Amino acid sequence: MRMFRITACVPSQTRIRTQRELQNTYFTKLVPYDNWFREQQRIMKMGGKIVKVELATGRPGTNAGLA
Amino acid sequence: SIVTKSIVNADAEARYLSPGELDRIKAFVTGGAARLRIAETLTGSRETIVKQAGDRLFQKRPDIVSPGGNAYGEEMTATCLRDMDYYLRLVTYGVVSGDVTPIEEIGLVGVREMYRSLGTPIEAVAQSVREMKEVASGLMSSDDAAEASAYFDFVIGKMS
Amino acid sequence: SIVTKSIVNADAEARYLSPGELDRIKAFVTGGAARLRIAETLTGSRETIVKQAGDRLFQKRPDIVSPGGNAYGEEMTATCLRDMDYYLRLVTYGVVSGDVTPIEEIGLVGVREMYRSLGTPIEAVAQSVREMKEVASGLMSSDDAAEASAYFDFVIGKMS
Amino acid sequence: SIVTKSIVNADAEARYLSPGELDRIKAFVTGGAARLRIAETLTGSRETIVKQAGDRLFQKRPDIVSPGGNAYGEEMTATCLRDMDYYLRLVTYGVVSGDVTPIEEIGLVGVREMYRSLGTPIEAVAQSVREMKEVASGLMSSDDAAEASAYFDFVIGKMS
Amino acid sequence: KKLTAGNPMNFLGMARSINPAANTIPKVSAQNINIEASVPRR
Amino acid sequence: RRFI
Amino acid sequence: AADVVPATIARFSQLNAEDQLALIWFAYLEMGKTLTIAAPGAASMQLAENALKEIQAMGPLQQTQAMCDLANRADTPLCRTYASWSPNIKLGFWYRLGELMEQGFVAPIPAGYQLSANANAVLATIQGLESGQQITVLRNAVVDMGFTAGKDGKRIAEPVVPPRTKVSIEGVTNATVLNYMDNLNANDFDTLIELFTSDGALQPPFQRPIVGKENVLRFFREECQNLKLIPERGVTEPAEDGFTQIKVTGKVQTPWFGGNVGMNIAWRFLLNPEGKIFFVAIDLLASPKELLNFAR
Amino acid sequence: ASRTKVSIEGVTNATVLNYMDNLNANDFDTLIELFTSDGALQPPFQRPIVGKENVLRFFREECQNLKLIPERGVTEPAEDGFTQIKVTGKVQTPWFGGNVGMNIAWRFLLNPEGKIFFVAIDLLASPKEL
Amino acid sequence: MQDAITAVINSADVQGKYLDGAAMDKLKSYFASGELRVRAASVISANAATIVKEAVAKSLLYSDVTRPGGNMYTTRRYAACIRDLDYYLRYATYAMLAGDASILDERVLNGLKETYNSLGVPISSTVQAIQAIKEVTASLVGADAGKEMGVYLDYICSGLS
Amino acid sequence: MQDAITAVINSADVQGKYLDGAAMDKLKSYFASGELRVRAASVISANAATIVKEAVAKSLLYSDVTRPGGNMYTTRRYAACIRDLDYYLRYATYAMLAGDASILDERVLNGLKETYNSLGVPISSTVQAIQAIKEVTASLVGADAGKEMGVYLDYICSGLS
Ligand SMILES: *[C@H](C)[C@H]1/C(=C/c2[nH]c(/C=C3N=C(/C=C4\NC(=O)C(CC)=C4C)C(C)=C\3CCC(=O)O)c(CCC(=O)O)c2C)NC(=O)[C@@H]1C
Ligand SMILES: *[C@H](C)[C@H]1/C(=C/c2[nH]c(/C=C3N=C(/C=C4\NC(=O)C(CC)=C4C)C(C)=C\3CCC(=O)O)c(CCC(=O)O)c2C)NC(=O)[C@@H]1C
Ligand SMILES: *[C@H](C)[C@H]1/C(=C/c2[nH]c(/C=C3N=C(/C=C4\NC(=O)C(CC)=C4C)C(C)=C\3CCC(=O)O)c(CCC(=O)O)c2C)NC(=O)[C@@H]1C
Ligand SMILES: *[C@H](C)[C@H]1/C(=C/c2[nH]c(/C=C3N=C(/C=C4\NC(=O)C(CC)=C4C)C(C)=C\3CCC(=O)O)c(CCC(=O)O)c2C)NC(=O)[C@@H]1C
Ligand SMILES: CC1=C(/C=C/C(C)=C/C=C/C(C)=C/C=C/C=C(C)/C=C/C=C(C)/C=C/C2=C(C)C(=O)CCC2(C)C)C(C)(C)CCC1=O
Repeated sequence: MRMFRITACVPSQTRIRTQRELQNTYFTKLVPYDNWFREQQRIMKMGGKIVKVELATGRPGTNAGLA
Repeated sequence: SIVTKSIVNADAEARYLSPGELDRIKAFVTGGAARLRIAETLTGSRETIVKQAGDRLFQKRPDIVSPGGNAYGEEMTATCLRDMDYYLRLVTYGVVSGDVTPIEEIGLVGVREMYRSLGTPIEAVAQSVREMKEVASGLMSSDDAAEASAYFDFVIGKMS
Repeated sequence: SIVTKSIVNADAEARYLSPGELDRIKAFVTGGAARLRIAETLTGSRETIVKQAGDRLFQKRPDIVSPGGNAYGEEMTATCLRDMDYYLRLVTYGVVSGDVTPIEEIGLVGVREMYRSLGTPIEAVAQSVREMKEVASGLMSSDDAAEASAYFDFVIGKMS
Repeated sequence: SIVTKSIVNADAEARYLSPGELDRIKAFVTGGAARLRIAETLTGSRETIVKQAGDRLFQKRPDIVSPGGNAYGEEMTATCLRDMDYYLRLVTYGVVSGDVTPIEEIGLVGVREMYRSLGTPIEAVAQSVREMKEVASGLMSSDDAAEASAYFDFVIGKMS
Repeated sequence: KKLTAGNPMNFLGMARSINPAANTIPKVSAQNINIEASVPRR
Repeated sequence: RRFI
Repeated sequence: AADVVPATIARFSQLNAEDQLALIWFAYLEMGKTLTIAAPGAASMQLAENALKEIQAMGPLQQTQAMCDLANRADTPLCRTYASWSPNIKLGFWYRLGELMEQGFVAPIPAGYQLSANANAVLATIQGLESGQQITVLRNAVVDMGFTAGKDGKRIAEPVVPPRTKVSIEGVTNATVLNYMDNLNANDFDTLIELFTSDGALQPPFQRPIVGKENVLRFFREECQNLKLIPERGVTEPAEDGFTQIKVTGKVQTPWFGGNVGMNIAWRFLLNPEGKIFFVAIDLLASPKELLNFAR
Repeated sequence: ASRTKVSIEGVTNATVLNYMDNLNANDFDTLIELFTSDGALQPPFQRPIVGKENVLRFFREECQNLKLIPERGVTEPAEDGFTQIKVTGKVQTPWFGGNVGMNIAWRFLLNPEGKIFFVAIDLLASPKEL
Repeated sequence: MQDAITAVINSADVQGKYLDGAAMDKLKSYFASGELRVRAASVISANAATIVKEAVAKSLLYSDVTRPGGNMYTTRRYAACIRDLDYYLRYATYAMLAGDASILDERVLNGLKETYNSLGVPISSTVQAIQAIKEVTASLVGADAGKEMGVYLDYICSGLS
Repeated sequence: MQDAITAVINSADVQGKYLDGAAMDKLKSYFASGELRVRAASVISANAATIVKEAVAKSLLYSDVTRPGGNMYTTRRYAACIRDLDYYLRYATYAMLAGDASILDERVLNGLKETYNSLGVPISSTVQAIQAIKEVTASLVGADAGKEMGVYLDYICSGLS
């Protein structure tokens, strides 16, 4: 399957958390192609900044053979 | 193809192909010649198949090529026939690959959305493929028709 | 309804209704008689609203009332006018309620599934409602037409 | 404002604003003139509002301006008046926007943590805002004061 | 049985009175269409 | 198509 | 190698702006008899609704100029708005204008105009095509009108031609009424008002009487532009206090207050024993035309 | 006054005569059956009204306790089979403006079956507006 | 996201000052345009699917983009393209209603340019389709509202470069 | 959820009928009551915390429930009990505004008995507390509005009993 590798910085808005939060604040993750639109919308609504997007897996322009 | 589908099913379980996944790959590859024949018969008479299919569709749905219909007018009938040739081309892809994945990836994923935007009645597009299956079924032996029909019918079912 | 809509908005936030919401409710109840008059107008002229709008629709979309069209024949034509009657009645529900949820819950959730199952061209339904909006608008003053138009446009915008 | 709240609500359902939400927006912009009047009143009387509020608070709470009190001394008591001015400025922001959101985001999220760190008795801050509300409500009509009360109360409520 | 609301029988008279005109039988022919040259180009 |  | 549809489209492109415009109008007349009918529901005509209101609101001279601008590819906001539409919308837009031309809402082609020799032949070719081929040629005839910033231009513009008798009444020969009807059909409100007393009053159709010279004067400037009212017969008598009460009827060949080109009208003139009009009543007579009806 | 039926000179249509009797009797419910399912009514100085329910709403909202006296009416055929009747009379109660001395006219476009497909009430306003 | 009011508030708050005469003027101007924005928003929502239908037919259909080899070829990618345009129009409508493009920065132009460059979606064709949306909308909402919608649709276009 | 208006609409819809004169009478009756409901709702919301405080004082405090081993004992359970009373009052205010109790059957009573019976919450004591809330709010909003709020608080109590 095609996959994106995305970097995002998601701040905290309505609370001052006391545990360590760096892991869920600035992170890089693999997102399946079929989840990126939804996932990108969710991060945007949570105030997150999408800092980097890459097509980690797959090729641009494929018509057949997406797995 | 049938090979990619088998591999995906096996990789989902982090395991090697089971006996059945291997049997069907072996059976499919040995049958490659018959599939390539059907693909060739469909490709050869594609012009005949679509135009004969279009005329039968219009006798079934005269509204679509009458004022107000989506395919009304020469250029629109030509586009409608153009689409029938698309879905014939994808049916040949399905036959040779032994898998309906190429058909879905190219011409059935989001088709309902695309034809909604364009205003085409998709059930009439299903009927068009029902006509091409009939016309194509007459150009081949009964067994070449039974395998070809399976991929036509998958298109018919996905477009309802 | 405007009252239910604001209550569910307030409950979703586990709060009492805000002053802005309470003022909107106060205005709606105090302008109540004006809305009911518009609904009375639509209700009383429902026969002519549907007939004229239906007459216009088939002129605008003759294919739907031609062989192979979904509304071909007097009986299918009757069901199409029935459906238009359904949607007009819903518009009057929206008018008196000051909210579209009565329209949405009765006749827009799953409308695409229903009409694709029946084979009805949904965009022509959007056209039929559109036609009813002109006929209705021409039976009342501009300010009254604007209040009813919002609900006509909501139905049109959802099916289309 | 209620504009952002409506859009955020509409964007959660990936939909356009419904007629009811648009009507609420239209009412909100019409009442804008009244909102601006109140905010101008508070802004024009801010120096007297804070000064009198401070006197009222200190009589009620001599401990805070006594030795050992957080606001003890001229330098600390002036800083305490500055905080009262901050929250008056925030209440003005809430007035013009018709919502408490600017107040929450600038001055009430983590407010307890900050003042606890500074050794400021939060209940005495809550009292100061009550004093400002009393003085401010005396400079405007009953309706205008009732309008502005929601924002004064919101600050008090979040400081318990 | 007495007709009830929503029954399409209630609108048969309206349908007959409107008497919508069907399109004429089309005379289009697939065999005489050159698909490549007829599809619009934009 | 008849509904009767 | 017939290839009729594109070859026919080629011939249309060669016709001059005037012939192209004349052709499509005469094609509109054949629609439903030798040409295909329209299906405006298959176009997103709401895109052209605003442009169609502007044309209706125009004067007769401006309307014809607007359509000549379309055929001449002149650079005007309407032509720019036209060029942004889709082919079906364009054809449906022209269809609406043809419908309104027949309905009299928009100015007609020059009186007694005749289609040129070349244009008539191209029309006949279209007439012989199948329905689907006709709409395709018709779509392409208008697809290129309006203004597009690029490769476009017409050799010859086709300007509209630059362009009042006494009205006969059966049984009525009162000059006061004669001046009014002629003045009314002439849109000479500056003169028509001088037949109404300073304390006169007029009753428009579906309206209460309006009392006042300035009010009646303003009404003419507003709701009677380019309006043609024909009286056919009437009768004159004195009624009361020397006032003369004339009841002349007729027909209106122009849409008016929801009326059609063929709606009958009536006037009840009430004028002074010594001259001009003190009151007048106008009432469009209802008939199978009931498209001016409101609800409550 | 109530114990006499309405009389109109030159006209004998039952639908009109029943209309004139029911209208005065004030029984709007009996009155509206005379109107066709498509029937309309034009109040003086106003556009027509379509729909029985809407026509009634005008009657019960604007036509309360009024007395009209038909005086002399004429009948003639109308196209498509409609029978056009014209009736001239006078008002008694104040009505859309004008008291007693106004002249009313009732143009009836009767449906062959007999129902009132259209009726127009016009006040021939006297030189005094009232 | 911030609307026109919250934008004016934030400008004063960052400097820690009350709303002065100039800030009140900006608030007044936004209030006076409110009825026109809500009018245009109602029109767009009623014709939103039609707007995208006609913008696509005008800018993308019957071209290399939709033929084999074009990025909009395949029903899968055609539908993906139709969705994007549908979201562009709706978010441009929010921005017009709010009178501020911040929602476009946060919920449209936040990773979108880099997603498009990863998948090979042609920006040039996307900008033309959006521009066609701007032309189609102006024909529906008039000129004063259509210019306002064009401001924010242009913001998206330049955001994608 | 259904309010007074949608109760009229639903009764017409299930028969497939437009709203007739009698239905418009019902809508008018509710519109005439709108001002009373709105004013009462604002007074209750501004006094909600104090309404519950006085209801608790006269109905729950200094009894077995607050002594150690009692269901209201421990700060968490006391706080939960106040929160529950806040909920009942807030949903009664919704119901009073809507003029319809259906919200109570849907968003309050659904599974409430099962919840309390599994936790050991005393049903009689909560009913006595709600009745105290009914008495207190009546003395704040008047007899007419107090009796209207009494219907929907009594509706909750009858649901729990
Ligand atoms: C204080 C000396 C300065 C300052 C601080 C400041 N920080 C933030 C936000 C965050 N801080 C962190 C840091 C950490 N999170 C962890 O889990 C750990 C590892 C143990 C660290 C060091 C993070 C992750 C954030 C963002 C998420 C969050 O807050 O939970 C802010 C707020 C930023 C904003 O605009 O929201 C501030 C103000 N700011 C100054 O000016 C001081 C010099
Ligand atoms: C014919 C049986 C029916 C019909 C067809 C019809 N289609 C269009 C327009 C388009 N059809 C497509 C389809 C595809 N493109 C793809 O890449 C794939 C997968 C290979 C498919 C299936 C597209 C993209 C278009 C848009 C035009 C373009 O090529 O860019 C039309 C024309 C509609 C119009 O108004 O332009 C028609 C007529 N119509 C019917 O009524 C039949 C049921
Ligand atoms: C249409 C005008 C053009 C076009 C579009 C196209 N886009 C994709 C794929 C994606 N588009 C997005 C877009 C967004 N994500 C967001 O958060 C926002 C804000 C609302 C937008 C607009 C995303 C995330 C994707 C990838 C994920 C997904 O599509 O679900 C494609 C598909 C490409 C592919 O290889 O499948 C296409 C075709 N393409 C054109 O040629 C037009 C010019
Ligand atoms: C004394 C330092 C402060 C003070 C006390 C005070 N408390 C009450 C009333 C109650 N206190 C409680 C407390 C608890 N219940 C628990 O379960 C726990 C943990 C085990 C605690 C701490 C309760 C439940 C009550 C309500 C009465 C009851 O017990 O039934 C009062 C009386 C208030 C009144 O008006 O009745 C007082 C005076 N008051 C002060 O001013 C001191 C700061
Ligand atoms: C079926 C179908 C449809 C198709 C619908 C169709 C086929 C629609 C076609 C409609 C047609 C044929 C419209 C033509 C209109 C022509 C006009 C108004 C010309 C006016 C000329 C003027 C004013 C010139 C006057 C002149 C002046 C001034 C001069 O001075 C002298 C010269 C001249 C006389 C020229 C749709 C597209 C709707 C949807 C799809 C679908 O299925």
